[PDB]
Amino acid sequence: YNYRYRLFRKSKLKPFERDISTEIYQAGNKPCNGVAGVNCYFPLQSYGFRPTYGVGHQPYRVVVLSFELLHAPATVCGPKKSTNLVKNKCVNFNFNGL
Amino acid sequence: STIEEQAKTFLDKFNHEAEDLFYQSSLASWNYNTNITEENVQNMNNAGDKWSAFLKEQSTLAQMYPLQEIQNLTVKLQLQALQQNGSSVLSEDKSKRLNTILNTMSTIYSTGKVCNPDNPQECLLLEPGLNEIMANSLDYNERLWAWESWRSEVGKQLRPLYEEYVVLKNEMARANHYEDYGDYWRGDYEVNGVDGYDYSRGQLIEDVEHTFEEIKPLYEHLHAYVRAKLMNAYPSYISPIGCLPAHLLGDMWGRFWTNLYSLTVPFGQKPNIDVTDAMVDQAWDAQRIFKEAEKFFVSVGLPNMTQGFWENSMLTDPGNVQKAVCHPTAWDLGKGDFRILMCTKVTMDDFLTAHHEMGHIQYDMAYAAQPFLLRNGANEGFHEAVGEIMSLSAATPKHLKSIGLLSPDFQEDNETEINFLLKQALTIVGTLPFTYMLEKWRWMVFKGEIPKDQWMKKWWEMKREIVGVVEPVPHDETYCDPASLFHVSNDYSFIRYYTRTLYQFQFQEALCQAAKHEGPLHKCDISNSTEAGQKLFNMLRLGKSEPWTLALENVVGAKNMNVRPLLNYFEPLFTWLKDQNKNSFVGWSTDWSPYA
Ligand SMILES: *[C@@H]1O[C@H](CO)[C@@H](O[C@@H]2O[C@H](CO)[C@@H](O)[C@H](O)[C@H]2NC(C)=O)[C@H](O)[C@H]1NC(C)=O
Ligand SMILES: *[C@@H]1O[C@H](CO)[C@@H](O)[C@H](O)[C@H]1NC(C)=O
Ligand SMILES: *[C@@H]1O[C@H](CO)[C@@H](O)[C@H](O)[C@H]1NC(C)=O
Repeated sequence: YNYRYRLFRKSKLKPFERDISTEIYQAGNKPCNGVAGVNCYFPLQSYGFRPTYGVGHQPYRVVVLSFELLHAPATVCGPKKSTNLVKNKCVNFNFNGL
Repeated sequence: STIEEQAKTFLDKFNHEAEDLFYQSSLASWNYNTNITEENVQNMNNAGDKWSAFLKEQSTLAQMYPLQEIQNLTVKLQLQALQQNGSSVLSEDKSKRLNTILNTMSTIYSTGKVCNPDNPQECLLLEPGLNEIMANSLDYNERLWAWESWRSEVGKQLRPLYEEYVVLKNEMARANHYEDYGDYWRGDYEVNGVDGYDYSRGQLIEDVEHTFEEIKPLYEHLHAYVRAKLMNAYPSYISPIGCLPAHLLGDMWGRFWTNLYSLTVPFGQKPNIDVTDAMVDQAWDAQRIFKEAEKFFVSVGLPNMTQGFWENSMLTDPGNVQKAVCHPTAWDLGKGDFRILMCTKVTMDDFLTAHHEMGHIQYDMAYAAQPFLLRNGANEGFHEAVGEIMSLSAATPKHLKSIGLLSPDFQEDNETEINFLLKQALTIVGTLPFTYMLEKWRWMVFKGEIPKDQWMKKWWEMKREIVGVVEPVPHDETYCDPASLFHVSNDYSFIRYYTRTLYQFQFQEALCQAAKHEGPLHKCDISNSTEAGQKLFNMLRLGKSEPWTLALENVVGAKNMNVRPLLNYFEPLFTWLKDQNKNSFVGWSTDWSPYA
C-alpha cells in the first residue's frame, strides 16, 4: 500500500503539471471544509498490490524518459559510442566534434 | 453539479474500492477450500464480514442519487444493481432470522442421515465425491425404501423452516416493491431500458410456456420408449399401458437419466465410444488432458490461456486427509488470477467436465473487461450454457480421431451415432421437464398463487402432468420434497438450467451453421472454424453490460426462447425412434392411482 494514485480532480491536469497536495475534493454542491463525507472523497487511493495478481493488474514500473530542449546549452548527451585509436595511418576521425 | 456527474464519481470510487475487498474474500475462500485447517478456516469469517460490511455501507450511502433523472444507461444499471440493497434493506431482526435459517439449512445439508438400528452400518449415500451419482442398484422395494426414508428425513424437518422463509422473503420482496420472491428472481432476466430490445419480467413465464410446447412430442415419445424398454422393474400396480413410478429414474429426484443408460440401450454388441484404453496406454495424465482441452479453444481463435493458471490452480493429489469437495470449481480472483479446483482422474466424466470448466474460465476472462458490477453472465443461465456447448462439441468422433484417442480406421454407422444421440438425450431431454415444473411450482408458491391446500399433491400432479411420472406413495403436507434438493435447500436459482438447456443448442446450431457443416448437427466439430468463435466472442465480451436480448440476437437471429436448434440436433434420434414406437403407443394416464 505504499503506492497511491489520484481518482478525482476538478480539471484535467495540464501537460507535466503536478498536484501533490491532498486537499479534500468537493464533487458535490456544498463545501465540506476538510471533513470526509457525502460527495467529498479523499482524492488519493491505494493499489493494494498482491503477488498473485494477473498480468493485467500486476505492479508495472513505468519510466517516462522525457527530453527537453530550451534556449540553454545541451548539457546532457548520450554519445557513449567510441572506437579504438590507431596512429601512423591516414584515417578519418571525429574527436568530440573535431 | 448535476446528479449524473456525482453518481459517476461515486461509482468510480466504488468500483475501485470493491476490488481489494473482493480479492481478499476470494483469496481467503480459495485458501480455506484448498485444505481445511483452523488457521485458514478462521480467516474466512473476517474476510466475509469485512466484505459484507463494506457492501452494506456503500449500499446505504448510494441512496442520495435518485434514479429518475439518470440518462446514462450504464450508470443507470450500475446504480440499479447497487441500490438493490438486498438483505440490508430491511430491519436487523429479519436479517438475523434469515442468517439463522440459512445456517440451519447448511447444517441440515452437511449433517447426514442414518438408517434404522437394524442396519446402521452404512447410511451415507451422499459421499464427498461423484459417488452420489450411483446410490442404489437395480432394485424395486428397497429403492423406494431409501426414497421414502430420505423424504421423511428432510421434509418433516424442513417444512416449517421453509414456510417461515417463504413468509419473510415475501415480506422482503413486497418491501422492495416486487410482487413476490419470484418477481425478484425474474428481475434478473428483465430489461426495462432500450426500446425494441425491452423485456418485461412478466414475459419470461409465457416465453417458457410457449417454448416448452414445441418439444412435448419429443419428450412424450422418449418417455414412452423408455417405459416400454424397462420391462424388468415393472410397475406392480399399473400395467405398462399406464404411467411409471418416479423413483426408478436414475437419481434420487430424477433430475438426470444417465443411470437408465445401461438398462435401455438396444445395441449392446456395439460398445460405447471409449478412449479409456487409449487414455491409459498412451500415458495420459491431468496435464495432458488440460493441454488437449486448451488446444480446442486455441483452434477456434480464443486467446492462449494466461501463464500461471496451471501454477496457481491445483488439480491432482489432494494428499491431506481432510480432502476438499472434489466437485469442479472455476475461481476468478481480482484480475488475471483465474484458476481451477479439480480432482482429475482418467475417466469419462472428468474428461467431459474439463471442457465445461474451461468454458467457464473462458467466459470469465472474456467478460473480465467490464466494470465490477457488470463482469458476469448476461443471464443466470448463460454461464452454464457457454460451458456445456463447448462441453458438447469436443465429444464428436471426428475430434477424437483428430486427437488420436480413437482408432484411425474406426467407422461410425447408423448403430453407433444413434447410441451417442440416445446417451446425450438422456442427460438433456429428461432434464427440461424437471427444471420447468420445479421453477413453475416455485413461482406459484412464492407469489401465493396456490392456496394453503397441501402443496405436495399439487407438486405431484404437476410433475406427473409435465414429467409424466407418478409418485410411488401418497404424501401429506408434512413433507417438502423440493427442499431436499441442494439448490432449493440453499435457495438458489433454478430456471438457469432450462435457459442453459435451450441456449446451448441455440448457439450450437448457430456456430455450426457458421461452421460450414452439412448433415446432422451432432457430427460437426467447431474446431478450426474461426467465424464461429468470433460470433460467440461477439456475445461473450458484453457480459451484463448490455441487455440479454442484445446478447442473444447478435449471434442467433431470434430474440427469445426459440427451441428449433434442439430439435434440429436431435431429429435423427426422433426419426429412428418413431420406428420403435410404431407399436409402442404414446401417452400417460395422469388419473393413475397407485394406492388403488
Ligand atoms: C454513458 O456513459 C459512458 C461512460 O464513459 C459514455 O462513454 C461510453 O462508454 C461505453 C461503454 O459502455 C463505450 O463503449 C463508449 O465508447 C463510450 N463513449 C464515449 C464517447 O466515451 C457513453 O458515451 C455514455 N452514453 C451512452 C449512450 O452510453
Ligand atoms: C500458448 O502458450 C504456449 C506456452 O506458453 C506456447 O507453446 C504456444 O505456442 C502458445 N500458443 C499461441 C497460439 O500463442
Ligand atoms: C483442425 O486443425 C488441426 C491443426 O493441426 C488439425 O490437426 C485437425 O485435423 C483439424 N481438424 C479438422 C476437423 O479439420
